Amino acid sequence: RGADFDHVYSGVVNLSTENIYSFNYTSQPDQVTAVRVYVNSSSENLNYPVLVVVRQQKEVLSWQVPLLFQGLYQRSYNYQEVSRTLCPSEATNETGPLQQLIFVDVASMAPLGAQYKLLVTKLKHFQLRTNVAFHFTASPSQPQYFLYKFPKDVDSVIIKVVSEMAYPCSVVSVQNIMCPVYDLDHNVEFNGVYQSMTKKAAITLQKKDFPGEQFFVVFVIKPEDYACGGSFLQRKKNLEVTIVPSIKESVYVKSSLFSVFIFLSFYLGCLLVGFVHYLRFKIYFWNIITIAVFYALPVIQLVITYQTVVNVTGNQDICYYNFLCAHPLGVLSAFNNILSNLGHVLLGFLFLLIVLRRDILHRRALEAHFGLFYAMGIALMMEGVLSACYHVCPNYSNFQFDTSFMYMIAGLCMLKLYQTYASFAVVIMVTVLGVVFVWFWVIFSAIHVLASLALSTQIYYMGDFASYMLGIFICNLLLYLAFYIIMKLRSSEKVLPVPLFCIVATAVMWAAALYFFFQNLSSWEGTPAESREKNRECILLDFFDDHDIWHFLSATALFFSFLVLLTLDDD
Amino acid sequence: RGADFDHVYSGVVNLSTENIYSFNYTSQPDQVTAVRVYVNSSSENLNYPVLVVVRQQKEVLSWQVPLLFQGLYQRSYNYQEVSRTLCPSEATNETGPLQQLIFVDVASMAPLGAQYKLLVTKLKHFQLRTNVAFHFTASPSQPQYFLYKFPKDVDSVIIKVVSEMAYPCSVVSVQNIMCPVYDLDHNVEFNGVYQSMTKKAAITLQKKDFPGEQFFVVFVIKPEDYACGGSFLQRKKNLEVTIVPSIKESVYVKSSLFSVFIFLSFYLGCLLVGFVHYLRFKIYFWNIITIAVFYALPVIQLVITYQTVVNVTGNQDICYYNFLCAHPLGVLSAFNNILSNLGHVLLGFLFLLIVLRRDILHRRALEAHFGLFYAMGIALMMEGVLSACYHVCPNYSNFQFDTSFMYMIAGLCMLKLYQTYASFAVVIMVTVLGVVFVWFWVIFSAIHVLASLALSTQIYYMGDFASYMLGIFICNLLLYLAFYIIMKLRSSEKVLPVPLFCIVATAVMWAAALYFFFQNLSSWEGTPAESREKNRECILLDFFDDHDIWHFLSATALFFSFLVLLTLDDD
Ligand SMILES: *[C@@H]1O[C@H](CO)[C@@H](O[C@@H]2O[C@H](CO)[C@@H](O[C@@H]3O[C@H](CO)[C@@H](O)[C@H](O)[C@@H]3O)[C@H](O)[C@H]2NC(C)=O)[C@H](O)[C@H]1NC(C)=O
Ligand SMILES: *[C@@H]1O[C@H](CO)[C@@H](O[C@@H]2O[C@H](CO)[C@@H](O[C@@H]3O[C@H](CO)[C@@H](O)[C@H](O)[C@@H]3O)[C@H](O)[C@H]2NC(C)=O)[C@H](O)[C@H]1NC(C)=O
Ligand SMILES: *[C@@H]1O[C@H](CO)[C@@H](O[C@@H]2O[C@H](CO)[C@@H](O[C@@H]3O[C@H](CO)[C@@H](O)[C@H](O)[C@@H]3O)[C@H](O)[C@H]2NC(C)=O)[C@H](O)[C@H]1NC(C)=O
Ligand SMILES: *[C@@H]1O[C@H](CO)[C@@H](O[C@@H]2O[C@H](CO)[C@@H](O[C@@H]3O[C@H](CO)[C@@H](O)[C@H](O)[C@@H]3O)[C@H](O)[C@H]2NC(C)=O)[C@H](O)[C@H]1NC(C)=O
Ligand SMILES: *[C@@H]1O[C@H](CO)[C@@H](O[C@@H]2O[C@H](CO)[C@@H](O)[C@H](O)[C@H]2NC(C)=O)[C@H](O)[C@H]1NC(C)=O
Ligand SMILES: *[C@@H]1O[C@H](CO)[C@@H](O[C@@H]2O[C@H](CO)[C@@H](O)[C@H](O)[C@H]2NC(C)=O)[C@H](O)[C@H]1NC(C)=O
Ligand SMILES: *[C@@H]1O[C@H](CO)[C@@H](O[C@@H]2O[C@H](CO)[C@@H](O)[C@H](O)[C@H]2NC(C)=O)[C@H](O)[C@H]1NC(C)=O
Ligand SMILES: *[C@@H]1O[C@H](CO)[C@@H](O[C@@H]2O[C@H](CO)[C@@H](O)[C@H](O)[C@H]2NC(C)=O)[C@H](O)[C@H]1NC(C)=O
Ligand SMILES: [Zn+2]
Ligand SMILES: [Zn+2]
Repeated sequence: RGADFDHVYSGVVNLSTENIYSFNYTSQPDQVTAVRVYVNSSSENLNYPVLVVVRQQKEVLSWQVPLLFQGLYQRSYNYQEVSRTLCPSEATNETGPLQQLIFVDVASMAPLGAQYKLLVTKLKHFQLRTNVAFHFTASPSQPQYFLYKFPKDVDSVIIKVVSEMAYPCSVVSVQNIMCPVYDLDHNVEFNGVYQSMTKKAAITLQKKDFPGEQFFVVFVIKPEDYACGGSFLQRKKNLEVTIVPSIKESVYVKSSLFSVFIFLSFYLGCLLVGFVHYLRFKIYFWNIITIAVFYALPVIQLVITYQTVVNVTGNQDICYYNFLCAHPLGVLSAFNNILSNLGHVLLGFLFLLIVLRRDILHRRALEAHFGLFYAMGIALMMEGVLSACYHVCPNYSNFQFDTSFMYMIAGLCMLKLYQTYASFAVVIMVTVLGVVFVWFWVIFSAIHVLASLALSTQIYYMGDFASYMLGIFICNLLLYLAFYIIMKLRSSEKVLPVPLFCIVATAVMWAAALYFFFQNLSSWEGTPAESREKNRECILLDFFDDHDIWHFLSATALFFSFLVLLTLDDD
Repeated sequence: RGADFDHVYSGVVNLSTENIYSFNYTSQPDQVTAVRVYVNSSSENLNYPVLVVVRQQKEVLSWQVPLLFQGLYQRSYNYQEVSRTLCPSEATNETGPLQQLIFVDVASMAPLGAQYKLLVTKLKHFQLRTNVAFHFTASPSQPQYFLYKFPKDVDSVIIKVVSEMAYPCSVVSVQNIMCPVYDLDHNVEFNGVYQSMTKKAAITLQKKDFPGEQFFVVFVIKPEDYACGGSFLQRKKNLEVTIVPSIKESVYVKSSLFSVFIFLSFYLGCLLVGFVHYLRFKIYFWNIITIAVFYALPVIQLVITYQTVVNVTGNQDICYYNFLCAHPLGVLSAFNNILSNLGHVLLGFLFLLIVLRRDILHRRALEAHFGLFYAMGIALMMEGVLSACYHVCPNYSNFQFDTSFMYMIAGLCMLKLYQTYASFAVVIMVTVLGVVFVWFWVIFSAIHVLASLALSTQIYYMGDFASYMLGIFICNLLLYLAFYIIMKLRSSEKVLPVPLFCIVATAVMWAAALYFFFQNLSSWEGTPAESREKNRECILLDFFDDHDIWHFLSATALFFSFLVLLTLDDD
């Protein structure tokens, strides 16, 4: 039967009859066209569904209406409206216009008869445009996919998908041109890069991965929200896809020089105040760096295999990146998260150089206190190193390594103190019970405030859970630095200007750094799709987000606070 | 057109014609029947394939002949013979016999005509039997699957699949009864437990996971061997599946008592030789166990998430178990690999008790050497602990943690020695270059023999890469123990019988343990399917394989060698 596009054909089919519709159209040698088939079925006899077969020249598609989805815990769903977009065949200049035939066979084995409505339309918005937002609606029975063609100048693009509602849970996938196109829930993650989303998604692609310099962007809606962060007629989802070009290679070399020349200006400070003085005229140390080298050896090998699993598969749900500001460089998918830790490592070498100069000049004056300062600058290096391997592929498992090492350092430091205790030990053991799981949480914060009071009093007599350590790192040291400002003012002592600049710089840097610490852009505490809802763009030279600025400012704030403790003893 | 089973129908189809065959049969209320459809296509015009649609009452299947597979690096394959087994509908006593209809629509859009051969048979060997080997042949275009029904007494089964040839690479999957059955390469790993095999495979199932107490065993042949350990008309594979019942709960409690009462008999030895004597009438220590606790904290959390990823998915290719002797217990998939390390931990507590008794009696005699012996017994505990967390889910990543810690211990021990060197340092750095990659390998073994000679000479003056450390652990200590046997014999010294029994027990235990060490049953150095080829059955009470016996004997051999070093100084 000859049939026309954009016309709703209705009919009744049963065991003896079988309706066959023939659709005839042509494809232009430059324009690319796609055909979408809509089938309805008002008959709710689930034992006798409507079987629809779509035949092309090189492909056959088949589905049953109403669609059935087997949910978890013995749940089933029906979908009376099923839609599908056929795989387009692109005509070139070498072939000219191409005539194409589509046969749509609608049949059923019902004894009485099943009603159905068939509508076949052409898609006028199949091809996506650069920097143009496109709005569309998808459904678990009605998947959608579109085509993007790479321009000649553009070498890498970012696909930004944004939705205003969290549910239903969706899947965005990028696939090749060659038919078939896997747009069903059981084969969408078979090949190509894919992501899971609730509100936001971001996929970064390169031109060299696709031989035709084009790809399909497949949008599949899941029938249940168990894979995302949730549970449980139609689950219609409104989406908005925008494809933007990535930054050029000049932004890479401009931001790399900013991350070096800022912290090399700190090296100019020591060589400038060392010129003022010209114008004014071990085994236990080596023991703490073999532990750090042998601790850091498996965690580099752990996250390298995490990165290569992501690269050779399409599973971008393993690493918890900030995908809106993840700029790749070769194997690394987020080079900006590694580059901002370079200044954190380097600045510790300046502090180790400063305490070396103080130790040699004290030993030279001895011819005519400095031990833990070496370990304080060593921990500045290794945490910047461990943050770099954490940011190769951030995950729930990798966070239990870069913080546990620092906890171990604190433990060994207490042993040295004891050489010249239980309330701090329950604190380490209460927080691992919260990993397992009203009575627990009222003492979870009660012992943390008591231990914060039990750190400040012992220093006074000597005169996530990592954020809770960082909570007391700001709170107790603010009073601990302020204890000798009022003690030296009351006694016969004066504050030199060189500590005075370092005290006021430590206060303003920790005020600025703690603001950027609370701007969480990702979280492994929930599902990977829930982590993507908090992603944000780059706010520094289109290369650094809020968390990468925190890596810069906490490097300065740790350095200036450590320089305060080296000073204030010149009287 | 009415058609009969077991008859090869041939025909020519083109654009105008479309052959439709109707197949009519009945299903018995106790016997379960399955229908297999074979389609050939001798026409090699790839632009106009033969499109076959199989319609049932509740399901529609469609495929094109010849089948096309898109390989890696732009490779394509054709398959002129395509076979498929339709999803069976089981008739019960409540429904009686059921009449069923199958329509097979064969069509093509070729202008001239395409030849095809259709054959539809019933399967007389669809249901599998317990403890009965079944032989069958599969192909990438001809997947096969069978049905197993759980007996009332059996609560858990093991599916043992064995093939005589490594290639082609195959996939074995276990799925639910409910249609559709995913037997294609793009959806076989969508749900249910699946495994990848080349020669052997073993899937362990429980009755409580399947609500119908039955399952489908799907066999899918991959078109390429890149997922397995290899590369690159038909790729026919001969397989053999046997379903065996698992061991009862009595074997669990019998083998658990064997692992305890053997090593508790070692505790009876100290309480027996302590009765003979009745008838004859710190801070640095605490520093080494906080490093071990903080090192062991993330690796338990690393492998627990590895186990839960395996459990909630079907991916059994992550953990490198010995699947022929992997006995689950709750969350753990291989409980026998955890249980054999219990005696390795416990036996170290006896050695720590022995050196405590020697230290107290020496201190009591002081009123009227023992430091590293505490650390030697501590490393006996922690390596048995670290082998247990390694065997929760063995992997390439987890091996770089349980060996690196021991390497770190050796490093810190050298610091104590230095307190009272470069050739040992290149050895640690050469072996990590072999992870990256003729000139390298001739010095890889040359520096290892030289360093083995450079360990023995320094002790003489005081009077995988983990297997290479274990290579010198046997070789250098054999001469190092033999150095004072000939020295005491030449000088005026006699060997007491209590060391003498311990020397001859150390030699026979290390001879027995090294035999079981070289029986490798798994290897993460290759693909997961290549690791499964070396799996073996349990050789000790149907609960312990060769590697679990190695955990028993090396625990005794380390204990008796450590007891030798405590003795031989009574003169
Ligand atoms: C496939 O064939 C078509 C048909 O010739 C090609 O389209 C043609 O492309 C050229 C190159 O850009 C166009 O010439 C340009 O025309 C504009 C005015 O439209 C003029 O301002 C430029 O200076 C230039 O001369 C040409 O107009 C265009 N033809 C049509 C009908 O639009 C197409 O490029 C071919 N594609 C491939 C991949 O070979
Ligand atoms: C299959 O059944 C569905 C659901 O009954 C049909 O979708 C419905 O289509 C009509 C006409 O396209 C929509 O009516 C229009 O709605 C808009 C927005 O409310 C309104 O501005 C218009 O004046 C008009 O009333 C209707 O909303 C829509 N229903 C839903 C739930 O989306 C569909 O057309 C049927 N046929 C096929 C081939 O899918
Ligand atoms: C579905 O209906 C069939 C038909 O009745 C049931 O098969 C029947 O099962 C009973 C129970 O085992 C059989 O009785 C046994 O017969 C053997 C001799 O064959 C005798 O030695 C035993 O002592 C016992 O009496 C009965 O023979 C068998 N009928 C036939 C025709 O084989 C079947 O159990 C029903 N299934 C369900 C799930 O209800
Ligand atoms: C589609 O084409 C294939 C391949 O041409 C056909 O398979 C062939 O089937 C014949 C008859 O079943 C087999 O011949 C028999 O071979 C055995 C073992 O060599 C021999 O003992 C017998 O005397 C007989 O000659 C033939 O081996 C087999 N070819 C292959 C490669 O397996 C198939 O029958 C065709 N039709 C369908 C519906 O699949
Ligand atoms: C449903 O099946 C019935 C028979 O099972 C068929 O009804 C026929 O409809 C055609 C025209 O639509 C006429 O020949 C008669 O009204 C019916 N013939 C017979 C022999 O029953 C038909 O296949 C289906 N009915 C529909 C679509 O209305
Ligand atoms: C699809 O429609 C086109 C018309 O748009 C048909 O093309 C016609 O074909 C006949 C015979 O081949 C010619 O005599 C006409 O001149 C063609 N029309 C045009 C506008 O070129 C085409 O045949 C149709 N497809 C099928 C399968 O019938
Ligand atoms: C291939 O297509 C041709 C037409 O394109 C058809 O050949 C017809 O075959 C039938 C019987 O097989 C007879 O009516 C004539 O021999 C042909 N008729 C016409 C109008 O050409 C047929 O569809 C196919 N040929 C086969 C299967 O042999
Ligand atoms: C499939 O075959 C069976 C026979 O094995 C057909 O059953 C017959 O149905 C007619 C009318 O319904 C009865 O008069 C006969 O007595 C039945 N035969 C038997 C042996 O019971 C059945 O109709 C066939 N299916 C179809 C769709 O025609
Ligand atoms: Zn960070
Ligand atoms: Zn082991």
